[PDB]
Amino acid sequence: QTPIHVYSEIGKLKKVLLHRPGKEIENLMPDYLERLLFDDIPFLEDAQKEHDAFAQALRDEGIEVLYLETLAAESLVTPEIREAFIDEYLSEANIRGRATKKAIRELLMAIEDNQELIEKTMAGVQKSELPEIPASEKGLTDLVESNYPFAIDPMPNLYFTRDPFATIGTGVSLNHMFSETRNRETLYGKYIFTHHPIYGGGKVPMVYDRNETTRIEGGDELVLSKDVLAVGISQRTDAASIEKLLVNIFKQNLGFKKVLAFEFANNRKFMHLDTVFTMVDYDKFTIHPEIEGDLRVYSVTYDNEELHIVEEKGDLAELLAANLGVEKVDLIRCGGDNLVAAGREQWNDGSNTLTIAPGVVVVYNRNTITNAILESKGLKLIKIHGSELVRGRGGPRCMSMPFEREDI
Amino acid sequence: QTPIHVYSEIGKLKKVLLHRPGKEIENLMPDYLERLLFDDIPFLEDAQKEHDAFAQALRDEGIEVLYLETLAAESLVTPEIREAFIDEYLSEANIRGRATKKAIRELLMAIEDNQELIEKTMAGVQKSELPEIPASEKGLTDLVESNYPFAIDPMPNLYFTRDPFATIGTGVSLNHMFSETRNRETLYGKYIFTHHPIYGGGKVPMVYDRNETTRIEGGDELVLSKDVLAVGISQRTDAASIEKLLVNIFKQNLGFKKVLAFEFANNRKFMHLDTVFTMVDYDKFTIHPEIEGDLRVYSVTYDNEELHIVEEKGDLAELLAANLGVEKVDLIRCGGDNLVAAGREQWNDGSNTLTIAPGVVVVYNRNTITNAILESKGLKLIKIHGSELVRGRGGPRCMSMPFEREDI
Repeated sequence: QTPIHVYSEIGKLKKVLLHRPGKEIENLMPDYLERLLFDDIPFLEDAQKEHDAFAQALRDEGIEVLYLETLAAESLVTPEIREAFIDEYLSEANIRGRATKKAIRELLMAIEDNQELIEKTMAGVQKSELPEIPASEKGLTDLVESNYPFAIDPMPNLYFTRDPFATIGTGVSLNHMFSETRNRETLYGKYIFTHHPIYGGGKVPMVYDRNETTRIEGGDELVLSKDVLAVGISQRTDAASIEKLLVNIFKQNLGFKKVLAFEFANNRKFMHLDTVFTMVDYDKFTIHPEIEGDLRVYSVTYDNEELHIVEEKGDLAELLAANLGVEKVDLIRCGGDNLVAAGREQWNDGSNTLTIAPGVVVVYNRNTITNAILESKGLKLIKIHGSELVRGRGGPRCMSMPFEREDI
Repeated sequence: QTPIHVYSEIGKLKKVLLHRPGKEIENLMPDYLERLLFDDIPFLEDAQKEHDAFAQALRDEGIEVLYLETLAAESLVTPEIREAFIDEYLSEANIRGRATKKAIRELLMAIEDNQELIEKTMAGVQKSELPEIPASEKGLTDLVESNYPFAIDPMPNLYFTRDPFATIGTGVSLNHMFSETRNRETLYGKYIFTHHPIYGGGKVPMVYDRNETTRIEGGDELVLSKDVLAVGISQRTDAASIEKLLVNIFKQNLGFKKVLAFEFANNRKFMHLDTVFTMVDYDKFTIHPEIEGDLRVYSVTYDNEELHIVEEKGDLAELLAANLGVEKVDLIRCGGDNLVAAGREQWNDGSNTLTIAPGVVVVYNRNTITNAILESKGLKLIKIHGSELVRGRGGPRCMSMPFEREDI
């Protein structure tokens, strides 16, 4: 056995990693929304009830729900590792002024409970929380006073555990995010996969590093089968990251023979591959209709220790069927045939469906048309309320990171 | 003795005008959240449950709940008035192509139920809903094909019945909206106040008309008392419309002696007077903190049929107390002492509270700090769920238009 075991997107989910929204959602302000990747300001209490209901809906299906804050807290195994974490967090926090960085270090060092400490680093720090620094103690950047209310920004997207790191076979892809707001989130994965008693100490092989120059995000990484991976060349994932990931996979002999690289890097509208394409059964996929036209797929293999590329110019459904070993693949249209319904539901992550078993999917109640089509195809739905959670522009698959899945 | 009787913002509410969200909310698409006026795409079914719960919470307080779509349907008293409505709606619908205008006229003429017809005009028309026009029947704009999915754009702000027309005394201010697209919404008020058996036939005097040149919006119209009106000079209401309004009031002898004009036209952040200032009791007002500094108040009277303006340079609370005939006025700040909460709650319409009786207010459950301040001041709160409705960036006062309030 191994702590990580993910060889599909549809295998019966046994362990999943989530993040319960904390004060990072409360520290959202209207003027700073576009950058912190938020569409609206959620109501924390209702967002927490919705996220608890989602985690409970997973537990009701026999899934072990793991929390990012808990795993990160369990990684600060020594006072030295706890101090190393505080200092690494502060160096990446983009603090303006030496005296402000010093005051925050004192504040964090005073938090006795490890999970309480982790949660505070996730929430950020308001300037109002800090004592008044006397002029004599002030440095140059301390003297430049601004109306900006945060000393350390929150990381509100943390409840979207899909992107900072993705599980591949027995390994993890510790990602280098597009936005430097979201690349701060990869600090929790770093401490878990190096110092956690179960997930650290080299027990989990790394197929990507956060230190790496080129960008990659978990939403582009799809584990279709034990032999095939799907990865999108998008606005958030550089093509160079995909080759470095492939070379590392065949290096750590994970067992994946081929990689289907989905080129749509020119399509700014759709951030990740999973926002327009997910696997819901052995021979079924939810797809966004618009992406069919400007899509280029490549078969990337690692033979004679060198990488070989073949552009697959044929039909997508036929290509997926040949690669999965099934007779025919059904590409189910998000939002049906109606353009308006498709646009509306795509925006609400209608194509980003979490599959907890073959043909068993977790969906938002608001995606009525897509849900009705999935049901008509013989799929089983677990509908959840996501009115507050969808404000972060992500669905159930975005809010989750499988740690263990039954083999197919 | 008159169908409209509104001489305060706090008098016991007896009749209110609402609009239940319809298919206009379903006809929202991500790429055009710009050429319309929305922050997010709501889930219509949940939006409708939330509104119904809001309307029922009002009925439970002995308020008669009137609907815009019903009143507009009841105004199509003759086949001639029904046809005049269809043709006026089409002339303002900005239809691209003569043949498309003709096809939509046939479509609407086929809807036999008047409310079903009204609701369809509110929803707009998708191009997919229209039959294929043969090339021979097509004109030039018909031939220029675009990817744009609507033949007639929805009116998604219709559930915010506060702005297109405001009730003043026994009269109505049928407004001219700042944007010509939002101004399509004032067509329903026009048919109501001219042809409705109760509200038409000149039974409701007009203190403003939609065919007026300068712009004014309901959110900038406050009926403080039977003698005093508060009107805002904002980004949405031209100062010239206020003079036109005042002259029409004093002419139609509506009884209002003074108008307190609030200058903040330079403040680009706050759209109307009501988003930063509302009356919640005889001597209490909910206010946004930021607005006190850059605020200029003017006393506008019409003595000897010639407008007289006096700038009020004194304290706002003292000024409001002298004008209302109370000893002292309490200006309750939205979102309290914490900057983050104040920003968050102002955004969720925390300063714009519906008062259904003196000291009895209807609020969103999400505005925790404002609600706690109101409660601590001895006010009775009726809390509603507005997770879907607040996506339109408006609160309970924004979604309501009083038709009758008891005298103070």
